[PDB]
Amino acid sequence: IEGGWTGMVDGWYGYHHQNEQGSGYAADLKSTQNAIDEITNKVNSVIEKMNTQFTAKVDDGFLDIWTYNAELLVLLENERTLDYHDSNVKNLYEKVRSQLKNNAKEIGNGCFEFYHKCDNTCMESVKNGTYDYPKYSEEAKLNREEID
Amino acid sequence: DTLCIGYHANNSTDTVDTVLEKNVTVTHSVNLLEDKHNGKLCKLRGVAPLHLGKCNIAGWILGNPECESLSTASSWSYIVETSSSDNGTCYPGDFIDYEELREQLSSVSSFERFEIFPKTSSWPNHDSNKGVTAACPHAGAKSFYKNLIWLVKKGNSYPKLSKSYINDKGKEVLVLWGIHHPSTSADQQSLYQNADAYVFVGSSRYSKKFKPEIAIRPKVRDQEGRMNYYWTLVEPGDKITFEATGNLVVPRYAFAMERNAGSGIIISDTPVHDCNTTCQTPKGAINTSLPFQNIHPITIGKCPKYVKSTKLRLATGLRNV
Ligand SMILES: *[C@@H]1O[C@H](CO)[C@@H](O[C@@H]2O[C@H](CO)[C@@H](O)[C@H](O)[C@H]2NC(C)=O)[C@H](O)[C@H]1NC(C)=O
Ligand SMILES: *[C@@H]1O[C@H](CO)[C@@H](O)[C@H](O)[C@H]1NC(C)=O
Ligand SMILES: *[C@@H]1O[C@H](CO)[C@@H](O)[C@H](O)[C@H]1NC(C)=O
Repeated sequence: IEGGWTGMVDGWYGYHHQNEQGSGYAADLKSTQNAIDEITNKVNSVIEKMNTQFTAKVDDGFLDIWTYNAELLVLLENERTLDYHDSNVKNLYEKVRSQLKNNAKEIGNGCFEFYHKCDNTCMESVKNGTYDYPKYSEEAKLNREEID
Repeated sequence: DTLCIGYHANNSTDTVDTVLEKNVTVTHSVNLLEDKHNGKLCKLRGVAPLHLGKCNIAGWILGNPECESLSTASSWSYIVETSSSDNGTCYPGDFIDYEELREQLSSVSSFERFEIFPKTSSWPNHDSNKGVTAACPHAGAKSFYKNLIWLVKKGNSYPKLSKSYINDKGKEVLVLWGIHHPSTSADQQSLYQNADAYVFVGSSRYSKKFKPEIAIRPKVRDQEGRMNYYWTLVEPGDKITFEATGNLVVPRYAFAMERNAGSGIIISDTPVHDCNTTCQTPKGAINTSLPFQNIHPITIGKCPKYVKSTKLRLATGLRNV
């Protein structure tokens, strides 16, 4: 997806939908939850690990390397993060993309254009991980084929 | 009838670093350093440091006359001397075990200056009034350290000299004396009359004998002679003795004291305040639960580990556009 959302509120990532009802933003729960559960967990374990020895150049030589050793620990977990969430954005996208399949158009940009009419509890249904391809199959196939 | 997917672009501007891209801006981060300080030197937990403006520790403790006014106390959290504090040993010479002394005195709970050998009472057979130099001017006239007396032949005889002090105070007693090495044999003879002159000093913790070295050193503050400055801590119970046939610069004032686990000596032109803190730095103080800092190698009390890195910025969250 080619951009972020200034209007996002409750969290790091989620969906923005305009249906025959209305429009606007929202975000997920567990995906944002277990995100930080893993992140702050990582943020700790890194710095915690540095310490010193007792594994059973005054400080001038030691220090310069301690730093050099430490500085990179960040340049990692940093790098390992911007990839982490990115992975979680992909994962968000695809979990819907497999769910809907033929039912909605992938215009990309995280965006789907529903062939059928989706309104809430169908929406949240998708979100809950429970969405009926059969329920909406025809409602889709008809509208989709007029296009082609 | 769409449903889309996107993410947060934060009002927050702080940028961090990655392998493939350095400058990169993010929504969220954390900084493990502390750049920032109150730009002041404070009372450390309610106790003020000691500040010697134009004096360094030596001139102060010796009682250099340029240190006459200065300040006092029974107590100080730490010690601060400025970049500008030049008033040292005005008679040229080496201060001995200086660094060690500096450390003993960083933090003090009780500090009591007493005159361990009264100038009037103590030295009946030697001359206690000649002891001035132009090397140590005060008020436009020849002078000397306040805490020592430069003793000189009364007569044309400089008899043998022994004085003893028992420490009846409650604490450690810091005692300082010095040894005069004059420039020429003639010089030696005028002062002490005795070419053979030696000096001895002793205690439970201390024993040393001294021979002066006559020789012509380069002129400093007009002195071609030298003066070495020595010291010791006499234990509460302990006794200390002094012998000389010459060349000894006798104690007058000494200090009863009880230490604290050492703070440091901060060297800064930073001003003191009535403020307070846990963690003091040459540049300022720091209130942080923070792990580190790039601020100064030298910290006092409970302080964040020093680090030479520019910036440490992790990532709580994603990039933004
Ligand atoms: C106290 O410190 C001041 C400056 O640190 C000394 O004054 C300087 O003395 C030297 C040589 O005596 C000269 O190079 C400077 O021109 C002097 N400047 C001033 C401000 O007088 C002063 O002599 C010191 N006093 C003692 C006894 O140490
Ligand atoms: C700073 O000052 C108070 C009251 O003057 C003092 O008692 C306290 O120990 C200090 N604060 C600290 C150590 O946080
Ligand atoms: C800074 O330290 C003082 C000590 O009394 C405290 O009152 C204040 O809340 C502290 N601020 C921070 C950022 O912790």
